[PDB]
Amino acid sequence: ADNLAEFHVQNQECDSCHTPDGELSNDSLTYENTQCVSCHGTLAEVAETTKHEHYNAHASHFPGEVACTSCHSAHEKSMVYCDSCHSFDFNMPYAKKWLRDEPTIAELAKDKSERQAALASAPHDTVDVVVVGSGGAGFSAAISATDSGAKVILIEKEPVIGGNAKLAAGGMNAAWTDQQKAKKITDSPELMFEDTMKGGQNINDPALVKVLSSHSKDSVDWMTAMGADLTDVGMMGGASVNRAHRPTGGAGVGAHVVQVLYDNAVKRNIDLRMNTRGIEVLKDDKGTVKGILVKGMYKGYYWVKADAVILATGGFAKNNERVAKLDPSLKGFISTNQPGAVGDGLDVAENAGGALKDMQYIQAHPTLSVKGGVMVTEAVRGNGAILVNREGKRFVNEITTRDKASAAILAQTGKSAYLIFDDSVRKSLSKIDKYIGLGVAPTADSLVKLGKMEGIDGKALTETVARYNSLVSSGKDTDFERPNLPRALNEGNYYAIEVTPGVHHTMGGVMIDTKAEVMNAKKQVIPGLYGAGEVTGGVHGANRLGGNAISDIITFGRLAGEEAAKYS
Ligand SMILES: Cc1cc2nc3c(=O)[nH]c(=O)nc-3n(C[C@H](O)[C@H](O)[C@H](O)COP(=O)(O)OP(=O)(O)OC[C@H]3O[C@@H](n4cnc5c(N)ncnc54)[C@H](O)[C@@H]3O)c2cc1C
Ligand code: HEM
Ligand code: HEM
Ligand code: HEM
Ligand code: HEM
Ligand SMILES: C/C(=C\C(=O)O)C(=O)O
Ligand code: NA
Repeated sequence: ADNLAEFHVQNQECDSCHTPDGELSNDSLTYENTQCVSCHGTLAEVAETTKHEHYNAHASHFPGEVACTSCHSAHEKSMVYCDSCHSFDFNMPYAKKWLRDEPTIAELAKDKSERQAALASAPHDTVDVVVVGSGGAGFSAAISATDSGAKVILIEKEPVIGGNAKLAAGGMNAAWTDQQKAKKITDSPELMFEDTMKGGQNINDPALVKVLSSHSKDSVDWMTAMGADLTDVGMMGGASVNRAHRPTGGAGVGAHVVQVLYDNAVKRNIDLRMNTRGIEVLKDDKGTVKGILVKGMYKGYYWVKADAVILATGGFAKNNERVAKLDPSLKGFISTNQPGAVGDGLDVAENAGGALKDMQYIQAHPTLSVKGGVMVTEAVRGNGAILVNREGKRFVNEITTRDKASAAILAQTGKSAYLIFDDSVRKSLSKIDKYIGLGVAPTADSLVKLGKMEGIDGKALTETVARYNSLVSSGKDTDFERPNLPRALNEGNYYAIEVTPGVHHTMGGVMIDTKAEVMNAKKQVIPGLYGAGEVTGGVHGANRLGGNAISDIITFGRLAGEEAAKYS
């Protein structure tokens, strides 16, 4: 057979997958996927049959309930979503090579016929608030608006939930939490504010940073109340004290937070629509929001009538063409991002009259795995790892800000460096076991052996770690002035991860005020239009602190949902 449906219909009728009339149920293909599961079992049951030692197409780190049609189309060959970041050895029936080529909002102007017919029709739904994007900000907004009495529709253009938020590793910043106090950490919102402003080169809007710092504990409390574990508190670059909250043992914050938010949305019966892209904010004759035109992948164009639209669409760091026009120094770099993070939400915001700000400030994460492409968390450094160059020497304060760390690594021989750590660091941060599983953390029982394996001078490496451990014992890094020296690298085996910078986060975006209301270039509010999360500008300035994005998206998402509900 040339496709999956052709395979099946050899022994099955059309209505084995389809409704009685043949019509597709909805853009989430809810009915159709229910039929796949009726025969094959749930994703977990299918996973039992597709185990490899270190990976499984049907058992990944993605949170939520991943629809079968995310990867298996019926009447055409289809792509394995995992191939957008990894190259695992897969043999999916009817596969084709991964290629993302999504039309821009501008290109969709060519559907003039189709869009006019939709806008001339009745609204498919009439609700209070539409939230665009199923990352942390969007789920938080949908939940908070729902708890404030609003009827919400939440849309996601991708086949899977969670955006980049589901990938978050190192943690969620907050002060001064019960969780911090339980670990004998002393902090304050004021200190978080000061670190954030300094870290951003004082470009940040201080009113927005005040919301970030002052709301941070409440946001940790809100997540915890919904069932999250934010009890482990680690150090990140550019922080005065440990304030990056994450699950017990140092697991990834993102997949966890997104799973909690998903479960909470499901509990509240929030109307979540996948494969549904927000295209155009609709305004009335006085310039207030009246709804949104969307494009369903399977069902086509339609509009939703609503008082408020919350754009929670994330950043543009995957779009290297757009990135390179704003910061040419990042041209041709790899990205940490999900394949959809291309800035179409900003285009929607600008078309609706929203102004952008701080667009030129784009963060490279200093440590992507050369071997695997993926982000290696800053928490590896925060929990004690060092960086060495090919000459086997330290060359930078490993917990400085990301601008400086990225520059330092790019200045080294080969434009890459190596994270070096031991089993004490490994045992302190369970996320590290994920890199070992990915195959990007080669190991040996001596640094001479590890050095030989990886092309690092083994004698120099050995002496470097001995020297570093001596600085840890004496309490002061006189070589690079690293201010936090949590562990000696002296237990068990040693590990190396080759790392280099990659495009990660876009600090600029739509201009909002402290109530998450979108403003035009004259700083006039667009009534009914809100923005929250990485789609916004002004929170992070010229350089975002590690841990501050998850803080942002929960705080501003929740605020936007409450404000939108009140407005409606
Ligand atoms: C690998 C990785 C690890 C990270 N780790 C951390 C960490 O530990 N701590 C931290 O603070 N930050 C971290 N960050 C940064 C942080 O996770 C991102 O800033 C965060 O994902 C922003 O959340 P968001 O809700 O604004 O957007 P996202 O989570 O990106 O979600 C936006 C969603 O909207 C969608 N969307 C876009 N346009 C449309 C449209 N037109 N219609 C419908 N849907 C649309 C998407 O496809 C996406 O699903 C990390 C980022 C990455 C990539
Ligand atoms: C049986 C011969 C059969 C028919 C007939 C049929 C029709 C059909 C159409 C016309 C569409 C497109 C509808 C639209 O509004 O665009 C469509 C799409 C999907 N189908 Fe189908 N289909 C038949 C068979 C089957 C079988 C056996 C399955 C499940 C294995 C199946 C499933 C799907 C799914 C999923 C879609 C969405 C698009 C896609 O994934 O290709 N169909 N079908
Ligand atoms: C729903 C859209 C759906 C999916 C997805 C799906 C997947 C799937 C694959 C990838 C195969 C292997 C095909 C190949 O080897 O080339 C496969 C095969 C079988 N399926 Fe299936 N399937 C979906 C829908 C359904 C439904 C609704 C049924 C039952 C009515 C069904 C059953 C089967 C059977 C039987 C096979 C052959 C292998 C087996 O498990 O016996 N599928 N399907
Ligand atoms: C949803 C629950 C779902 C079903 C059903 C399904 C079916 C399915 C079958 C039957 C196979 C063949 C297994 C076999 O050889 O016996 C198969 C294989 C792969 N699939 Fe699948 N699949 C479902 C979900 C998904 C999703 C969401 C993805 C992509 C993230 C995906 C992908 C794959 C891949 C890849 C394979 C090949 C696996 C391998 O190890 O080579 N499936 N699926
Ligand atoms: C697609 C559904 C998919 C699969 C399957 C998958 C697997 C996978 C494995 C096996 C690892 C190693 C650690 C583990 O066992 O969980 C791993 C690690 C990372 N992945 Fe992944 N991954 C899938 C999809 C994607 C996509 C599309 C991206 C990029 C947007 C991505 C990213 C990452 C990152 C980052 C890691 C590092 C470890 C971590 O952060 O937990 N994955 N993945
Ligand atoms: C903490 C972060 C990423 C990571 O884990 O290194 C981030 O805030 O982007
Ligand atoms: Na931004």
